[PDB]
This record gives sequence, C-alpha cells and structure tokens, in this order.
Amino acid sequence: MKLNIANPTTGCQKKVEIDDDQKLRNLYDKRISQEVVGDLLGEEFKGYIFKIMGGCDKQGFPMKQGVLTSGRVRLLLHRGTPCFRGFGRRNGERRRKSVRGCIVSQDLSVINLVIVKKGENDLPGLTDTEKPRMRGPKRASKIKKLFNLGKDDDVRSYVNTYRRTFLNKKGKKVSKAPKIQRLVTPLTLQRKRARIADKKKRIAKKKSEAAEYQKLLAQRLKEQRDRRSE
Amino acid sequence: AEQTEKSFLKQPKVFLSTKKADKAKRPGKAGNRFWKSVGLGFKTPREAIDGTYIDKKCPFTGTVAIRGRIIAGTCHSAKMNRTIIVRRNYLHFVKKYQRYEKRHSNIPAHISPCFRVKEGDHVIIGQCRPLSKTVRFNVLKVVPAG
Amino acid sequence: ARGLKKHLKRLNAPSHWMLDKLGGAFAPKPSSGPHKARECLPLILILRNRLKYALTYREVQSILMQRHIMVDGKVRTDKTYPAGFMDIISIPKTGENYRLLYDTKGRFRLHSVRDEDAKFKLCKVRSVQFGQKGIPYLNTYDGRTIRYPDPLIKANDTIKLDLETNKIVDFIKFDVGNVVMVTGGRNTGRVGVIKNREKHKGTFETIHVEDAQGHQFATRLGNVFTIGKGTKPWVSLPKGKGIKLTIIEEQRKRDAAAQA
Amino acid sequence: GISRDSMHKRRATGGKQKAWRKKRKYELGRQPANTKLSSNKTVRRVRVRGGNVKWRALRLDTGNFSWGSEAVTRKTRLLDVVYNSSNNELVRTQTLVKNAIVQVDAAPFKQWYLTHYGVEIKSNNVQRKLEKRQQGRTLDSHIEEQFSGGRLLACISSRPGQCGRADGYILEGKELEFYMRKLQKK
RNA sequence: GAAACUGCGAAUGGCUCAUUAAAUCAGUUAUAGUUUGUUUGAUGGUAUACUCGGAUAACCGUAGUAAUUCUAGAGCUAAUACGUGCAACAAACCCCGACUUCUGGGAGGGGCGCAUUUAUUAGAUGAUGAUUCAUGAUAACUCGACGGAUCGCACGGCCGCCGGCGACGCAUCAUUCAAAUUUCUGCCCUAUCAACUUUCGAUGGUAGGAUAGGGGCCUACCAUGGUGGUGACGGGUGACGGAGAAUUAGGGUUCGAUUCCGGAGAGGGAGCCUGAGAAACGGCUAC
Ligand SMILES: [K+]
Ligand SMILES: [K+]
Ligand SMILES: [K+]
Ligand SMILES: [K+]
Ligand SMILES: [K+]
Ligand SMILES: [K+]
Ligand SMILES: [Mg+2]
Ligand SMILES: [Mg+2]
Ligand SMILES: [Mg+2]
Ligand SMILES: [Mg+2]
Ligand SMILES: [Mg+2]
Ligand SMILES: [Mg+2]
Ligand SMILES: [Mg+2]
Ligand SMILES: [Mg+2]
Ligand SMILES: [Mg+2]
Ligand SMILES: [Mg+2]
Ligand SMILES: [Mg+2]
Ligand SMILES: [Mg+2]
Ligand SMILES: [Mg+2]
Ligand SMILES: [Mg+2]
Repeated sequence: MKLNIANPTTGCQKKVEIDDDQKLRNLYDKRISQEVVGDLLGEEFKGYIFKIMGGCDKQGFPMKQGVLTSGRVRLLLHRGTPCFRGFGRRNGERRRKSVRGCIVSQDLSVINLVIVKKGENDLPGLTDTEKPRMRGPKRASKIKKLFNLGKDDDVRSYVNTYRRTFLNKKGKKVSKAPKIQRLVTPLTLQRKRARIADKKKRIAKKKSEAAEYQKLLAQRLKEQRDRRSE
Repeated sequence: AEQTEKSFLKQPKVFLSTKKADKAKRPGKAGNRFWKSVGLGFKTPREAIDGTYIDKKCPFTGTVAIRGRIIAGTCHSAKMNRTIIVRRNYLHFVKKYQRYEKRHSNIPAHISPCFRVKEGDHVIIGQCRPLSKTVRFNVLKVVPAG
Repeated sequence: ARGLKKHLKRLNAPSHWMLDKLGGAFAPKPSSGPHKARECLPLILILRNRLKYALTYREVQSILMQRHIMVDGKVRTDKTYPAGFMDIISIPKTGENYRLLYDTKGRFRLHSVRDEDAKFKLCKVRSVQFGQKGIPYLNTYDGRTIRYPDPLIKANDTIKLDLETNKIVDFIKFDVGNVVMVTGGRNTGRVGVIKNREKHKGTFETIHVEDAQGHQFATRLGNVFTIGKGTKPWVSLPKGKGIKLTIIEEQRKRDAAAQA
Repeated sequence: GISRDSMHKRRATGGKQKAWRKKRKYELGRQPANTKLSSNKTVRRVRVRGGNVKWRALRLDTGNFSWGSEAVTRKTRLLDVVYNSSNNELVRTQTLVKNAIVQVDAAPFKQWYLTHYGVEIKSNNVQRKLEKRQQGRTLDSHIEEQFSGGRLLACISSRPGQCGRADGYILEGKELEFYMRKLQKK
C-alpha cells in the first residue's frame, strides 16, 4: 500500500510505498483524522506522528469521513463536497457515487498522510527543504497582521517587500505586485460621504413634499370655510 | 341557538365581548352584527340584518363577495345543508335544421339562512369564489312560485 | 409552458406594427415597461421600420448604444423598450422630438412636436389610493407613481406631467364635454367630445363620443383618453385631426390627388 | 407527493376522470407541521413559491395572547391543550392548531391588571388616574375564577404550521361559556 | 488579459400528437381567491467604521483508478462568494412614572425603522356595483438571510472638510411581463351501455391542515345527498382542441399530425433538487 505523505509546514509532498504486512497493520482499522505514530510503521519514521486524512481503494474510489465502515457504499452527494466535485453540473444537482468508509482496511491503494510532529531524523525530499509561499497577503488587514503594523501605518510600503521579480522571455525585467483589497482611499471616503448625502437629500425631499401637501390641504380647507361663510 | 357545532361560531373581526357596546355604530363595530350590501342593486334581506345565524358563505353577513355572472333559474333541489341545485332552462339553436332544442344546466348554489326556498321557486344567484367542489354561486333573491 | 415566453412569432405580433409576413420567423418581443406589450411601439420598430435611421437589428443596437435616443426625457438603450401612447421620443442630436399618437386607422404615428411641447406628456390616472404611511399616491396607465397628488384628481383623469421637473403641472377631470382620443378598439385614433357616460353596475362603462363633423361612436371607459379641457386638445394632433374617413371619402381624396 | 389538484377526484356526476397530465409542482401540498406543545422550541424555514418564507413550528411553548376587553397583549407560556373542535386526537397529542383551546399562564395579565387598575385579582397623579380607571371597572367573575387558578382559557387564532407562532386571544363572554360547557361535558 | 471564483442563463426556442371526449380547447368572465426574477415609476429615519473575520478556486505538486468535466491529500491567495458588524442624526406618538400642587404639570425609564403574527380600535356623513376596504392608531410578538464594510469615470469647491455623473445590489408598493385557478355556452359515433357515484370523498355542512392562494385538495365529525332518455354512467375513436382545409347556387358533407394560439410528453411510471419560474428530462433519484 502506497502512502502519500505531505508535510504542511515545509509544503513538500512525497509518496512512500510500504508493503510489509506489520507496518500496514499499524495503520489498519484506523479512521480518517486519527493519528499514527511513525515508529510503528518503520525505522526511518521514529518520532514522526502522521494524521490519516483519507485515501483511495483499488478502484480509485475515495474514502469519506463519517461513513463508519471499511467497505464501499453508494451515497447521494452534494456538489462541492468531498467525494463529489460536480464540475460542470447544475446548481442543486445531487449524484449517487461510490465512496469508501472512513476506516482504513487492506483494500486501499493509497493513504493520504500528513506530518503533524517532526521526528528526530530528517525525511529526504520531505523535511529537508522548504518550498516558499507562492503569493503573499492581498487584503490590507492581513498585510498589517503579517508585518505587525498598527493604526495609521501605511501598508503599501510592505507590499513592495514581496514583489515577484522575473525576466521576460525577451529578457526585460518584470515585477508583479498584488492589488490591495479593503484599502481605504479618498475615493472610498467620497463614496461613503455620497451615501450619507443621498440619505440627507432623501429626508429633505420627503419633508418638502409633506410640508407642501399640508399647506395645500390647509388652503383647501380655508377655501371650503370661505364657501361655508356664504 | 345557532351554536350547533363542536365550535363556537362567530362573525370574523367582530368583538362580542366589548365593554363599550353601542347600537348607533356601523355593523361589525361595538359588538354589532356585521352585514353588508352585496351591490348590483340587490337589497339586503331584513332577516340577515336581524338574524342570529352565522354563515361565512352568506353574501350579506359572511365574507364572500359577489363578482362575475348573475344567473336566474328555478330551485331544482333543496335537500342539502345550505346548498341548493339551481336548474337553468335555455334553448340551444341547431344550425342545420334552423330549430331549437331545450337544454338545461344544474348549477349548485349556496343559500344563506336569510332565505327559505322550496323546489320550484325562482331564484337569482350571483357568482362568488369557489365555496366547495361544485359550488360557485350564492342565492341573492328568492321569488316563490305563487 | 414552464415559464415566461421570450420570443414573439412574427405572425403573432400586433397588427398595428404593420410587420410584413415574410420578413422572418420572429418579431421583437417588447420588454416589460411603462406600456403593455400589445399596445406599444418598440424602439427598434421606431428606429428601423418607421424613421429608417437603421436598416437592421444590429444597426438599431448601434444607434441605441450611442445613447442617442431619449424616451420621455431619459436615455433608453433597450431596443424592445415599450414606447407607448403620448410618449415623447427625442433625439437630441438631430434636434427632433416625437409624440407617439394614434392615427385614425389604429396605428402609432410619430408626430413631430416643438421643443417646448416636448417638455410635457399627458398621462391617464389609473387609481388614487393611500400608500404606506397613509400618504396619498397616484398611479397612471403608463406605469408612473406620483405621491401627494392634487386631491381634486380622481381615477380616469388626465394629468399634464412636466418631464423636466416630474410633477403634475395641470390636470383634466373626466367629464362630459371634454375632447378625447380613443386609444383602443376599432375607434383607435378617433378624436371627439364626450356626449354622455352610460354606467352599468358590475360591468364595463360605455362612453359616447361625437367627433367634430358629427359622427357618433361608442367605446369602453378603458379605451378613452382625455386630451383637452373642452373642445380644444392640449396637444397637437396628426394630419387627420382624429376625424375618421370612410373608404369612399378616402377614394375621393385619392382621386382628387391623382387628378391634380 | 401531496397534491391539491382536482384531477384524481370523481366528477360531480360520479364519473371517473381519466388523467391527461402528470402532477405539477405549482399544485403541491406538504406534510403537516403537527405543532406540539413542548419546551423544545423548533421552527423551521420552509422555502415556498416565489422564493418566499413559511415558518413551520414543530414544538412551541410560548405565545402572544390578547385580552380583548382590556385591549392588552402579553407573551405567556402555553400550559396545556384542552379542547379541539375537529379531533380529540389533537387534544391528547397536545397539538397546537388554529382555533384550539389552550391553558395559558395568567401571571402577565395579573401583573398588568395590578399595574393598570391598582386592583389585585404612590402619588397623587397615580392615585387619581387609578381611581379614574377603577370607576366603571367591571370584571366578569369567570375570568376571575380562572385567574384564581392562574390559568386562562385561550383560543389559538394564529396558524402555527404557517407562521411558526402560537398566538391567540383570551376567551371571554359567550365563547367562554360555550367552551366551559364543552370542557365540563368532556 | 487566458484560467478560475462569483453572477446570470439554460423553465425560451425546437420536436411530437401518445394520453386525453365538458376533459383539452374556443369565445366570454373572475381573482373582493393568489404568486410573479425582470422592466418602468415611486418609496426607504429609532440595529474597527479613515472600513471587520475565516475560508476557497484558479495557481502549485503528491496521488489513486481500466476508465468518465471519476476522485483524495498537501501549499498559496481574492470578492459584489461566505460570515459578521458600527449602521449620519431627529421629531412625533404610546406606556410606566419619582416629585410637584395638583381635574393637571412633570424629571426619568421603557417602547417605537421596515417586515412578521395576533388582538383592540378609527376609517364620519380616500375608493368600489359591493368589503369589518385602502389606510391610520394602539398592545404586544418574531431566536427576521431586510435597513450598502461593493465598483467605474471625472475629480472640483471651501480650508482637513465637503463634492458630480454613473454601475451593481437589498427591501416595499405600483406597473409590466405572465401563470395558476375560475364563470357561462359550445364536441364525433354508440342504448345490443339505464342506471351511476358513495367501505377507502361520492354531494353538502362545521372546525382544522396544506397550498402562492379558493376548493373534499386532505383530515376529524356530521348530514344524505349529487348526476341521469334535455342520455348520466359506460364503450368506440385509425380522437390533441381551435384558427382553419377540400368541395360548395343556397343549404350542406368531409377533413383539421404539421409552421399561428392553447394543451400535453420527452422509452413507461413515479419522486424530487435548484430556481422568480420546472414535478425540467440535451437536470438528478429509483423501479
Ligand atoms: K403553464
Ligand atoms: K436560471
Ligand atoms: K375560454
Ligand atoms: K387553498
Ligand atoms: K369543508
Ligand atoms: K433563477
Ligand atoms: Mg475592493
Ligand atoms: Mg416551448
Ligand atoms: Mg384594514
Ligand atoms: Mg376551510
Ligand atoms: Mg391519438
Ligand atoms: Mg391541428
Ligand atoms: Mg396518430
Ligand atoms: Mg414534421
Ligand atoms: Mg404548437
Ligand atoms: Mg414537461
Ligand atoms: Mg423513442
Ligand atoms: Mg421528468
Ligand atoms: Mg435529446
Ligand atoms: Mg428541453
């Protein structure tokens, strides 16, 4: 049985193939989100602790959390949920697909595993490097949290810190910087002010029409009283 | 006397337990019996204004409105609770022979307690909302056979 | 059907559009708007079939997307916008203004109006009743809601609306003796004065109208539109002056024109 | 599913009507709420035609009740269902439906009566207004004898399966006498 | 600017005529018995702010499976996605009510946006042929998906504050686009079809439930009704209805699957999700 081991801290992924029956047994009968101790499933894995995050069977059917068995079942699934991506399918469409239970059994092709606690040794290609984050924060508050700014601190200066610089195929220099979202600009303040002024003018127009109608009705009643005075 | 059901029977939106009762107020106010003119030149029978019956399907004291067709006819059956069969008699022209044939239509109509009717009376019914599976009309005026 | 229809078959189009039978499988289905679909003249028809400014559907789109056409003072870019009776169609580039009136044959005719006369429309009051907050409000047959109307204005009245200011500047009470134009039925486009109003409880109300030359016709209340206080209409009328002609007199006119 | 169509019925002549169309969604019915009197309040959102909302009460224990002669409305706990005119099954199951007769807590109405009239069933202005109100004050002694037990007979006027609420009025007068006779005959 | 998220559409159109004989459908009504994305018009006040939070796609790279817009795990990052949250301020009105000198005054406290539900009350002698109508007031009620944390262009006026033209979005009413239900009258042959319907809804009544809304539509109880030689009920149709078509001195006879209107179906049944709108089938679930 293959193990697709991922190290979320360094962002490295590596597939490990374990065929010995004992090491496989130290994972059998376990469920998704349950954690395993690496010392059980080999020599190189001492200290390491692995979290079972799912897997696929010999027919490529994913394991689902909460099914509570080792076999295959058919479930009516919703789009965007695990075991049913539903790409190109209509909104509100359900489908009955074959999913495997959350319990690890001998009928699994692969176990998706995650490293939660780093062991005493180092795994080649897994914990011996660090793949950097592809993109930096884009929302202003996230930028402030990242660089520990406070109120009245400008976030743009720090956007220039993690610009991606590369050469075009022609050979010219190109720099990429994200557009900051949720950033307060004078246009935003003007928009809020215009909203407030719209409320102002709504109220003023309402009062004006109400007062004019009241004056017209009062004049009409006075004219009726003039008729009565005949 | 009118409380013949397993439930109290009241005119909707009329407060009977009012403390400031008064008789000079309009119908439905101060605990007064509610009644209405159906319109279309039809007088409200005095036994509906002075009645004690509670009929939600009454045209004069109930909640139904008269709108649509106004059909005359003869009482053909009066053996149901507040519902009678109105038979309409008419001549159907036959084009090829240039003659007529007699044809009839049986129209179920709800009759309120303000009218007492017998088979053979000339009745005037007005169209209302569906009151049951087959009833879409309310008796508005009853003319005895004699 | 499981929902609204999006297409108008050309045969099923209103006959006053004068669409030809072999021009295609379809007619422009009027969009929802101020006027009913069966009683309007869509903008695409006005621009292409009537004014000849555009020659195709796509050319109508090109003209309208340039923001060249205002309906009752407001720019419309929808080609199937349901322009209707008394609407002002203005093109503030060629400096031309049009009032959508009916000719005596029941067909909408673009009537040229002055710049000052294009500053108001005539609307027919549909109902007067209390809105929220107890505020009185008026609504018309061309889809407008006007709050705080004059209390002397009742249903079936004609109000004069200034398009620039969006207020009732004057109104006409629906009375016997007021000049009217028929907007529906076989007498569409006929202009006369009301002689009497025959009311019948529970059914439609009949209006008796007599035109200037003395011909008498009758039509329902929902098809009568007051256009002036007395015998003088508030708007200008097309060449026919609302006086319907019998086919014999039309042939007389054609013979006289050919002879000249 | 549950339908509301006249298709499946016999004709008024008794003749059977052959079906000419499958069931449409615009003529559906849904299963009854069967609102129970219980202190485990559950009201569910029912998405209905037009994208509108219907509130489906499953369990209710509190309602908004009006004392019409006093023109006062108070939120009171529902204690028991005592009379139903359509089915005593709904009485034993404690089902809350429109026009059901229920026991409601009289404590809020006692409190309001004490505050407003000064009568249990500190200023010159307050005492003057209280004496003005107490002049002409008349209770009906039936509402009083049930106030003695702290339970008022009430009629559910709202539809719990539609609006998610169990609202009503306090029974008075001839309706009160009618329903007391029914409950004593039970 | 690809991709992708978000939004909208895919309920139209096209095809067919199997079922269906007062049923569809036609003309003619009605909604005072309802829903209605959108358009058009009007309306919107009492609930860190110089602007909140956590995810996720595309991307990237570990995969599984014989395989499918079959599918799992890891690393990132957006919003008009999702979720929260100040919501520019106000009068009026209602209730309680310390004190006051008092048939009152009155501090203070509570309620009060819009929507929802119930109840009381006004609506006279604003509206309709007609409404306990529109609508107002009051008491409460609801664990309210409401009351803008959005975007473009221009960017000026006063000394930081104000500021235009738009776009998108929320809610209410009206309008428009419509549907649903519904009134009356009208259909071929057959009596070698004369009685039919009603346990288990048949006809009506009461109270509910359900529905967008009327209604035996369904439930409980009650009554015994309802249709029928003016042909009920049943059977036949190589029967979808109509506009129409052929032939016609007149009268008539026969046809009307097919391009316009209406209906119905997507192998046969049934059931649904999404959605304003489908019992959808170039959507799903089952037999
Ligand atoms: K339909
Ligand atoms: K859609
Ligand atoms: K019809
Ligand atoms: K209903
Ligand atoms: K019933
Ligand atoms: K939609
Ligand atoms: Mg932004
Ligand atoms: Mg279609
Ligand atoms: Mg009202
Ligand atoms: Mg009922
Ligand atoms: Mg057939
Ligand atoms: Mg045909
Ligand atoms: Mg065939
Ligand atoms: Mg064909
Ligand atoms: Mg067709
Ligand atoms: Mg279909
Ligand atoms: Mg086939
Ligand atoms: Mg289907
Ligand atoms: Mg196909
Ligand atoms: Mg299709």
